[PDB]
Amino acid sequence: RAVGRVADTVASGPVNTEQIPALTAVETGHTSQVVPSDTMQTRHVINYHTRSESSIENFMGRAACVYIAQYATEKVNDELDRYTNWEITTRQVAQLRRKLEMFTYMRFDLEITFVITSSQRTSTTYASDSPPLTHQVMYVPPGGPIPKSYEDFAWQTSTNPSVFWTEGNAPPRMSIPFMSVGNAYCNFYDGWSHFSQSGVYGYTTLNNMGHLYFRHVNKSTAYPVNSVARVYFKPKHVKAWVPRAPRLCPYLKARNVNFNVQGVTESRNKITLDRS
Amino acid sequence: RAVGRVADTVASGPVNTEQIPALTAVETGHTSQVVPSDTMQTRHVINYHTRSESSIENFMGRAACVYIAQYATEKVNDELDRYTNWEITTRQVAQLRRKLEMFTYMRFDLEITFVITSSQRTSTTYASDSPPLTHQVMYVPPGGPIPKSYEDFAWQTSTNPSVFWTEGNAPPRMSIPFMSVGNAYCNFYDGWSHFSQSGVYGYTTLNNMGHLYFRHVNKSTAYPVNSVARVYFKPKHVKAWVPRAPRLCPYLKARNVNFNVQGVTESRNKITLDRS
Amino acid sequence: CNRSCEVPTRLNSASLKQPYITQNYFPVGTVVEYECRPGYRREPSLSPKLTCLQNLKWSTAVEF
Amino acid sequence: CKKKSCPNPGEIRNGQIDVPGGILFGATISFSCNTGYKLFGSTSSFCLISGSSVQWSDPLPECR
Amino acid sequence: GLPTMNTPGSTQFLTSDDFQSPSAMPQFDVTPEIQIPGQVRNLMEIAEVDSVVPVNNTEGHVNSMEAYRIPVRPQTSSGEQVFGFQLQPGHDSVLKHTLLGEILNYYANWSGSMKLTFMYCGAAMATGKFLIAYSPPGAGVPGSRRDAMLGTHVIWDVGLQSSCVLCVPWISQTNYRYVTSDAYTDAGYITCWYQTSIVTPPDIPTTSTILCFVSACNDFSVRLLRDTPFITQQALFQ
Amino acid sequence: GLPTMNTPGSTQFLTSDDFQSPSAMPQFDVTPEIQIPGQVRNLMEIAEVDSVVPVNNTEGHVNSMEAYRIPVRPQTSSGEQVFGFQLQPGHDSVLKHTLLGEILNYYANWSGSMKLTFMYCGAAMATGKFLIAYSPPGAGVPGSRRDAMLGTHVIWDVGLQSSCVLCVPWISQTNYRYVTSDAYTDAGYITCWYQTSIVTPPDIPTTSTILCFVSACNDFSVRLLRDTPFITQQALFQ
Amino acid sequence: GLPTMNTPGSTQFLTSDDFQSPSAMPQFDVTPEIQIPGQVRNLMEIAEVDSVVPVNNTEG
Amino acid sequence: DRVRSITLGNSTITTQECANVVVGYGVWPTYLSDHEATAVDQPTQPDVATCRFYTLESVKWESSSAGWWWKFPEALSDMGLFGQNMQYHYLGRTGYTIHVQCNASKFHQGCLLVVCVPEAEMGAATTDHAFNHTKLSNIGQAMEFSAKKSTDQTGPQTAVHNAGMGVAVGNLTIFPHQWINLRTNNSATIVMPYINSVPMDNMYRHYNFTLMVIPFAKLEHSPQASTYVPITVTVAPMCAEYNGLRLAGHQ
Amino acid sequence: GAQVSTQKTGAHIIHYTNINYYKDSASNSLNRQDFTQDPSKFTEPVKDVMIKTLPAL
Amino acid sequence: GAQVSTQKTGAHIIHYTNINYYKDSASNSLNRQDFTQDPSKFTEPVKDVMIKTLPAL
Ligand SMILES: CCCCCCCCCCCCC/C=C/[C@H](O)[C@H](N)CO
Ligand SMILES: CCCCCCCCCCCCC/C=C/[C@H](O)[C@H](N)CO
Repeated sequence: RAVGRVADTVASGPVNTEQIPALTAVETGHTSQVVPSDTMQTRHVINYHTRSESSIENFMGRAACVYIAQYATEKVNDELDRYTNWEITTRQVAQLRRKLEMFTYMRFDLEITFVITSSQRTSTTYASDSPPLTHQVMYVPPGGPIPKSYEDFAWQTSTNPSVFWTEGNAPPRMSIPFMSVGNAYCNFYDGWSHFSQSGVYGYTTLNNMGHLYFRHVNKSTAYPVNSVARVYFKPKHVKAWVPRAPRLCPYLKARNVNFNVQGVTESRNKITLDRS
Repeated sequence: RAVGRVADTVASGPVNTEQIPALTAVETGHTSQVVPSDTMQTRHVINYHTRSESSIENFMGRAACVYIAQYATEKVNDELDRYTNWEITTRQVAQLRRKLEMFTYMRFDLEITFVITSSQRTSTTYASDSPPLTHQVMYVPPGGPIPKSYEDFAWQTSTNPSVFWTEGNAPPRMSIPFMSVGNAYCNFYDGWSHFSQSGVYGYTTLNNMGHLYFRHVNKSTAYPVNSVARVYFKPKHVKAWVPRAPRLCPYLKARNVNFNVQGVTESRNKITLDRS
Repeated sequence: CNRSCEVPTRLNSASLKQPYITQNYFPVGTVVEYECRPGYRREPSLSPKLTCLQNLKWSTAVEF
Repeated sequence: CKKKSCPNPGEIRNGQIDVPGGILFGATISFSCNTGYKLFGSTSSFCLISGSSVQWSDPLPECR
Repeated sequence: GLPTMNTPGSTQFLTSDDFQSPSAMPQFDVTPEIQIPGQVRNLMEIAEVDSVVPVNNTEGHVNSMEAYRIPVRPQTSSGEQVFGFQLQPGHDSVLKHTLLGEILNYYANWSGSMKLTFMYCGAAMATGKFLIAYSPPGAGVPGSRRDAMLGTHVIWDVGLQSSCVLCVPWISQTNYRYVTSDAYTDAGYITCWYQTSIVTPPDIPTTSTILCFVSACNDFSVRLLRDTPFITQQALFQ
Repeated sequence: GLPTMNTPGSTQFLTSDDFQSPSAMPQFDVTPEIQIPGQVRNLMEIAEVDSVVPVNNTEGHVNSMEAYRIPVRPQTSSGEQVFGFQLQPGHDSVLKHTLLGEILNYYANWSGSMKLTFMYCGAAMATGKFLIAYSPPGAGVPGSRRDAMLGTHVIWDVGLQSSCVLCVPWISQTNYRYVTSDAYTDAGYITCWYQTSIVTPPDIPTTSTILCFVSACNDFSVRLLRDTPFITQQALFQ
Repeated sequence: GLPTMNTPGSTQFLTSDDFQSPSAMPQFDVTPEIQIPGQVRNLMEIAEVDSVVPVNNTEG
Repeated sequence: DRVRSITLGNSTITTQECANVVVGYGVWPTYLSDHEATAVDQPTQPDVATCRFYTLESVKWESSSAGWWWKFPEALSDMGLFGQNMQYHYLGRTGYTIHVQCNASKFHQGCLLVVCVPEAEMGAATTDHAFNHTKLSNIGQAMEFSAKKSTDQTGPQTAVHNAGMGVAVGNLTIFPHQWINLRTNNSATIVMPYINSVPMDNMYRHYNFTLMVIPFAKLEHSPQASTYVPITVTVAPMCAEYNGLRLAGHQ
Repeated sequence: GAQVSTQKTGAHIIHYTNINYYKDSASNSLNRQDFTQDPSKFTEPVKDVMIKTLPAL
Repeated sequence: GAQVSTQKTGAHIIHYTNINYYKDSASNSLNRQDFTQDPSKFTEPVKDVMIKTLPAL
């Protein structure tokens, strides 16, 4: 049979024998391998069912949003500055974070897509003729010189990779290799950061992947416009090791694994059933 | 001769024989195979006429609209919300529905096209500078988490397929495999939904293909704009089984086969004709 | 009450009979009957009647 | 909080109970009788709140 | 990169093209096929199958089963007309709403000959003879049996075999004829005349019934897809 | 240059495509792999592994370890019901939150049979017999042991081997069944009845515990990826 | 995808070019040709044929 | 010749004016192979105990008649071990042999269309009203089309010129059919294989097909002739097998 | 792996080229070139064969 | 240097073509066609083998 093709059921007959395929011991920590043709009479069906949609490349290989980066053209505060930043971490959304905490160690190549959607800010009037705005996305490695403000010559992208995008076109895409220093992306790091067992606890000390700085290249606009940059990670060529139990309780913090307690499942009213 | 090439008429002569190709019996339920050269004298013509435009791939293989999805940028009601939905069914238009109820069981791969046309809502004034709006079309499978509102993190497309589209470009296209759980798309299901012969009657219980959620990615507009999203299904690699009689009376409901009665055909004044 | 259908469709070879032509309130499940213009003749195979559906839309009006 | 289950509708002797939307709160069911049978009671039922628990709005027909 | 240049026709949505398009569920395992009986590979397979034609439409008989019933009775003078209609298998009121009518109305051209299979549904002791005639559209409608015997005709004798197939041939100056009729491609007239009479023994009722089925031969062909003028709508269905 | 023409589908972002894209760190030397133990190449490898199912959810026992404990005790009349739940391994409250529940809820279809492995966690001198039954969804819930002995069943005898595997087979008219339950693809009911009783020597407590594990066989398969309705959020995490 | 770059001349309608273009009736069966007499394959075939010239135009 | 004899189970049927046998869409009924099957259990296959000619009740051909429709297998639900294997099993897959028989005389006239329509989904009489499950198909009595349109509140549409489904009634001749023409024919027999998109399905919530008989040319005779001609249906399953034995249904 | 097949031309340079790009089979073009037909299931669904020249009864 | 492999089609013209353009390996397409699996690390992580028919104790 081909690869990824599930096994079929062989024929069976009415047995009366000293072989017990149904009796086992869970105390050995061994899951049973009972075919349905062991405990009853089955025919010979042929299963053409493939296990294609279960592999880690077919499972993780769908693009999921990880951040909503907001910036503007006229600074009103430091949450809506002329530029912005994003410390690179995949633990800020709730959908992709659960897919990556199903395995302990992963090793995946990435490809990043930005869906940047400007929208006009509310004001007294709105009538203006605006050229199509241009966005710059610079990736500062861990330790590089961050831009303290707009109109700063740290945005020169002398060695850091930077993408540019004039509005109306296709979204930008770039691919990223396996950027760790170990041999796998540790999703969980049960330990401290300093050697005297102190500092910060958990996977915060291992996530050192840099920053990601967004800005408008166009200098002015007659009436200001608030842009929204959404980042779409998608893993590929992925390996995964040591599967975890999937997380029950919903998240609280983007660096901790802090959680409230809840029940294991939804409660019914009685253990049995009643209908004739 | 080549495939799909209709047969030609052989030569014939003035017969006087005990062979009767014209007399038959319809009581046997057998359509006659009388060549025109059986009941008269014909020449030997050669027919080059191909049957190309009659095959199910050439017949069904033209894109037909199935829905008109309306949504806006400022909510006024729940029919023109900030988002919308569409329970996926091909029984809401009258043109493609009749082409699919000509066969009982079909098995076709699909390819979907969206023609999304925004149009400015009426107001006191209209002068504004608007960035090109971006649309998101998410396909929720049967059983997934639907977005209760805009600005909800169910739109994160963590695993569901989603397309994005900045206005001005070509329309989006994606292809869909044979998505059923049986072995054919049952257009007609003469039966009930529950085992005690109750519930809902007909093909409503078998159409479980999900939803399709549309929204504007751009957060605001200075003066609101009503978009119209039209969905264009087109079957391909199609098989068709057990042909039905084509439907006479026009439809009423998008889930029932309810209908008013009418005559079989248009009425004339007399059965014969009169002219010398 | 309070959810009325719109006016019935403008058919080029049909018109509304009295008293359906003057009123503008049609609930769901109401019926309207069609006599036609003084150039046309009734086709016997069809029924010249339209109903309001649940979603405030008239039924499919074929030419009568 | 999740929805409250109404009591089970049981069975109409010589009739048909349509439950197309479960028996939770706000769910609507329907009744009908067999061939040559008379329906004494309402055709459709609804689950509304009565104080603290959920009950059906009307009892079941016989049928007759 | 590679130097390209966009021809006219880019970024368009032609409603009747074919192009590859990226799948939304990649590596999806479709369910295995089974051998369902009754596969249609061609719309001409359905159009070669008989269907009873409602010849008796007059008048208001379409709202009953009296539409399909062509009545015959014992006559006083031979040579009278049983029925008659034009041969327009997509536009004439007799033939446009049958199984050869609903498939042909999806198209715009049609070629090839047809059949017209009859069936005497009278008593087993009755006896008749009929003359079914198809006349090409030159000289107009045949007025009597003497005018209709000159064209194509078939003398049907009613016996133990209770059916007779007039195969209306293909005589035309054009390779195709239009479905919705234009006067350039008019196709003819189909009549049927009392060849002798109906002769019955006593204690048998007078009014009988003849059923008429239409089909296509093995040289039929259709062309130029369009949309049928039979199923209309105003608003979407909900 | 080369004459091209853009098909429909250009300049779009399909969320589930695959395309080459230019790397942002070219000629980057990734770190060499090592043989870490415990590689997962497939999500069905995890779904073939046992996990104890919280059958005793009633009522408010989910906030303790009494959820997993199915209690058994010496009876006064045989044929009584131990536990019972519907067989919906992605939607039923017993089975949707286990290790076969959290992986199956990421999908929309599922095929293949399953297992239900038991474990008597009572005293070593006690003795019982049980009848675990899976009934297909035709006639409703089995009312007593006489109604449940007619379907699929396995008589588990408690001895030195302290486990018994009821392998719930795959009986369906459809090749796949939906995860979130629709009435077209309902899958059945799992019951368990006192076959004889629990018989104990003196000086042993009455209330015992049976642990129930669920797994998949080697013919399980899932399809049609979606997002789980278990982890929700309102705002971004900071 | 494949890296391309548009030359000058894209998205234009040159009135005298030749380019393939997607058909609107696919798998259409055109009608078979017949041998009609008098085929013209060239406009110079007509220009090699005589024609009487109006030399006496004067006047009116 | 014009004589044929069918023998299924312990019961046989002889005809002497028989036109032919219409074997569905060209398929003889067979068993489920090892590569089309889905259910992993072992099926029970009763050969003689089920596959035999169960005769229904004979309906009367009035002169003002319209037509009748049966709905299978639910019209065979209280006959023999068919109606007992249908209760104790979730699935079920079978083909049929339907023998409609009607003799009058050589002095009667009339013509029936005898058709087997796969999945004849029927429209409501009064719309926005779900009709009853016994106004479609009672267990043994057939059903009857009306002569005119129906105005019932919870029934199907029984105008016979629209065939119930909403199509033209003369266009039913693609479904495998015959005719009973009292001039020549006497009995019509159709061998219908198992037609469904799934290999096996439930037997109670799904009527796999629908046997409609419709008088096209009506029954007319002399007043001194026999004023009662009956129409009997004699349907036999073929190649039946069932799967998933549980307790008796069907709730 | 290129595929070269026959174009659709009339009956009294005639080729085309198809490269499948995507890895699935739902992402193919339409199969517009299958003209096989078998209408004897609907025209002749009988058990005993009936020759068109012999009487059917 | 072209690569021609098998498309994903159902089981009762079936090829595709992949040209890697960029010089790296992070710039490849997804590897959607690896269906190898070995679940005996999680189902049978035992030291002494246990036959399913013999008693485990
Ligand atoms: C021109 C812009 C290029 C942007 C380059 C950014 C590439 C860096 C992305 C790092 C990829 C790994 C992301 C981290 C995953 C972690 O291992 C786990 N989520 C642990 O939290
Ligand atoms: C990114 C958006 C992708 C959208 C994916 C939608 C694909 C689902 C479409 C289902 C295809 C079959 C449609 C149903 C046809 C039925 O069998 C008949 N019409 C019965 O009503």
